[PDB]
Amino acid sequence: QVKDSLEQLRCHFTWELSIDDDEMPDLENRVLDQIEFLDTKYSVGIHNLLAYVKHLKGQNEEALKSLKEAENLMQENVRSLVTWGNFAWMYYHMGRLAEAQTYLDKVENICKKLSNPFRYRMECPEIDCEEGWALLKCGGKNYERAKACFEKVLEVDPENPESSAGYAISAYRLDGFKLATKNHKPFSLLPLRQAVRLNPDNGYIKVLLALKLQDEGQEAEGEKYIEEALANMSSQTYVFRYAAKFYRRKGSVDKALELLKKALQETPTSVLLHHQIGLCYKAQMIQIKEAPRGQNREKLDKMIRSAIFHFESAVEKKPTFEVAHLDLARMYIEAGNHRKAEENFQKLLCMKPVVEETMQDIHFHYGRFQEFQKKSDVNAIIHYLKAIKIEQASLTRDKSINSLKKLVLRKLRRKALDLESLSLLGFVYKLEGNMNEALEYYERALRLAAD
Amino acid sequence: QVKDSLEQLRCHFTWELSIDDDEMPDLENRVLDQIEFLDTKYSVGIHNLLAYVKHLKGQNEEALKSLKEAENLMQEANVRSLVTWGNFAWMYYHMGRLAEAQTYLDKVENICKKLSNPFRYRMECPEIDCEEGWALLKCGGKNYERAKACFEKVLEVDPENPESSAGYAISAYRLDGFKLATKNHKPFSLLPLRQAVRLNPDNGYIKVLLALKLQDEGQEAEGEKYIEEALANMSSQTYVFRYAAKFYRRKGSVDKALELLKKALQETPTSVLLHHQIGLCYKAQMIQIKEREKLDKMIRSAIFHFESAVEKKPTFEVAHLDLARMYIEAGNHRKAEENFQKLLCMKPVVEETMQDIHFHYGRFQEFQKKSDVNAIIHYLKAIKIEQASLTRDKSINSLKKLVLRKLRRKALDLESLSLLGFVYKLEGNMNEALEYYERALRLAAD
RNA sequence: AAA
RNA sequence: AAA
Repeated sequence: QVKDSLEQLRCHFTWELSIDDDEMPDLENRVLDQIEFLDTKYSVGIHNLLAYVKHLKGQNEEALKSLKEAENLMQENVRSLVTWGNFAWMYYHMGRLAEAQTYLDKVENICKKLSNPFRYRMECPEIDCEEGWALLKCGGKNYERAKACFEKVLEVDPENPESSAGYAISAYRLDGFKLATKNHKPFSLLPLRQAVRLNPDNGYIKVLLALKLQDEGQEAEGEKYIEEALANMSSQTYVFRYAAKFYRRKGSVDKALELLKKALQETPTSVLLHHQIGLCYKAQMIQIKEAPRGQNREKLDKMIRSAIFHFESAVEKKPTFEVAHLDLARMYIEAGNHRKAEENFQKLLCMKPVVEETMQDIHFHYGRFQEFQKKSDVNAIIHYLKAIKIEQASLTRDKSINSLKKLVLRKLRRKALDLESLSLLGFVYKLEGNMNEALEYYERALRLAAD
Repeated sequence: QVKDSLEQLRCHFTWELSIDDDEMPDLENRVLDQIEFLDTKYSVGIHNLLAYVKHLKGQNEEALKSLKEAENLMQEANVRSLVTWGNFAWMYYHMGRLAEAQTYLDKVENICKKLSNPFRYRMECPEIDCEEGWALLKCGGKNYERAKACFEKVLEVDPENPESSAGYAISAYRLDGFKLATKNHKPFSLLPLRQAVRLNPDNGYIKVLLALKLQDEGQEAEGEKYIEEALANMSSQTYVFRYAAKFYRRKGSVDKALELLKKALQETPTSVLLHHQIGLCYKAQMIQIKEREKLDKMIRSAIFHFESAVEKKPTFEVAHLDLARMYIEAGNHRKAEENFQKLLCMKPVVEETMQDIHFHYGRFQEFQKKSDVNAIIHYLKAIKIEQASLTRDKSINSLKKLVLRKLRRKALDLESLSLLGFVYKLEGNMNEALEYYERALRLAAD
């Protein structure tokens, strides 16, 4: 009966935060990193999230210490209702019901005073934002909801700085999910400009705008914001993360490594940094290949070794880091370690990424591996088709269609009356939009089928 | 040397008239019918054609009689004489009387030179262009495109010429009849028919054609006005009865149409067009009864008249088809098969007709012979003639029905899957067409 | 956080 | 000249 009341409270226990079991350690580390290095006006939500994590670990006593710390720092506000809601849920799981009802009454009293329509569900913009920040911290499966929280606020107060920031970040990350789909549009460009305007001293938002400007070819304008963000000390380690990405994609790879190595001293468990660092060594590996033996060779194997070390570290800390697992498997091919590349690809082939489009790249690169390392056109076709089976138009999907086409044409030159090759070729022409030639080949193949 | 000059004369011997052997008896009759009952200003052409027909029969002496009869009524000077003189030249050449052939050659040369004609023997004038058009228009449908060209050639210099306006309108009307069942068929012969009536106000033959064409285009009321005008006047009676009867039959007044056909048959009993029209009347009354002694009686009468038409003109394709379809009504599946196989060996001048042959034979195989396989064979053969039409759309539907029936008994039949995909392709559903092709190609994995 |  |  008390449970029916607790379920109405707005807090981490009722926000249906999707948290995979394999992501708990990395989540905890990312929460702790944020407590130390992220500069924000309010730090109530982050400590409340830490408490919820502790609870999920079975350390309920430790959660109360993070809730009580969240309340002490609050002294230095309606957002307290989030803390009181977690208090109520905690005491409930611990059998201390009497104390739980006290915090239910605290929430009810405030709800009573603010003429709130609900007995326990406080309807205000601050708590909408707290829900948004929690979702935006617990993995990509929650970003659509997170954007909705912030968007809900901007429908009544379009210049609310906090929601404008959460909305911009969510939109930017969702754009990142679709960065390789055809006709993808920068929905997050204007929201980011608006967020920077309403948070002029926020560097975290400035670097995201820079990267989005770089995405749209306006690289020069983006670097202006990079320099502005690096100026203020606000959340500098996070500015180092995204500043490195900008400089790497700009071509100044050496500048990025320096920033990442600095950032790694502060957040040594950041899988994002480990991945970025690996991408840097991968970038330097392509630079030398342009011009290997001697000290030139010792450099590649050293960098390949480092890229593997950091990619291997990222997936160790976060086993759900799919694209890092993919970069790892691809790097083992650069090292000639087909044994380990096969091992990781088999891991990737059993995954179901949140961004399902990523599965195209998994099948595509494994297809190339089959085509070039294993010289097995049969298995290359299987995985080029599986990549194509995810209809969402993209760059990798076009590459899968072309690789399928070229490789199928090779079969027909050795055997022009191969039924399977004719039908696959007709299938290719269907994907290319030329329906007349597709019907032609399907019909030609269906004649050979009549035997 | 003499032959080279004869090949330059404009007459039936150099007009490349396509006359199938089996069409000679009917042509000879239709020519005699025309001489007797068609009222035209100049009857020189039809007698010259009659002469040419007799020459082809091996009766050269009888041909000269028709050329000399053609020269008389003309006098009752005309440039059309060159057609007769040209035929005379050709006749005497075949009969070894070369010296006489040269006499007529000189007569043609003498006229060509006096009229400042560019050629020595080929007279360029609209009168002979019309004569060529009339000859082509009388020797079957394979010549109609050339016929229209002759009259069109004259209308390019004299758009108000009444004679060429009539020939062009009749050729266009018949040519529109060839494409009457094709999709998006346009009535290109309507306005030429109105103009032909304007320039030939006392010509009922053209009036009834304008009526029938109005009936085709939903203007049946306006058409019946011209039908009554043609019947009032008694010019070309028996011919006005033919097309008036068709007009009333397609309206629903069958008894009125039978009255006119039985009158016209007394005058031109050998006309295959009448016997066919009579059969269509009995077929119409048959359908009326359906919606016993009379039914079996008329079926016997319709078969008798269709049988009479094909007997007199073996190349009368659609009459042969109405015959085969009528034997089915009579429960004589043996004669139907016999006549359908005759049709299956034909090659109609109007190739589109072969869709109806295969389509109706497909139905015969589906419903009477209880063989869907042959029905599919012939529905496909009707479809293979890509010209869009009513029958082709019905062949696609009939094929679709059968393939769907087969799939109910066996959903994993490769052939049925591939055919249904072929069907959806003809219907314009490329997406559903590719779907069933891919489904079939999977079963073809082994 | 690859692309 | 069926349609």
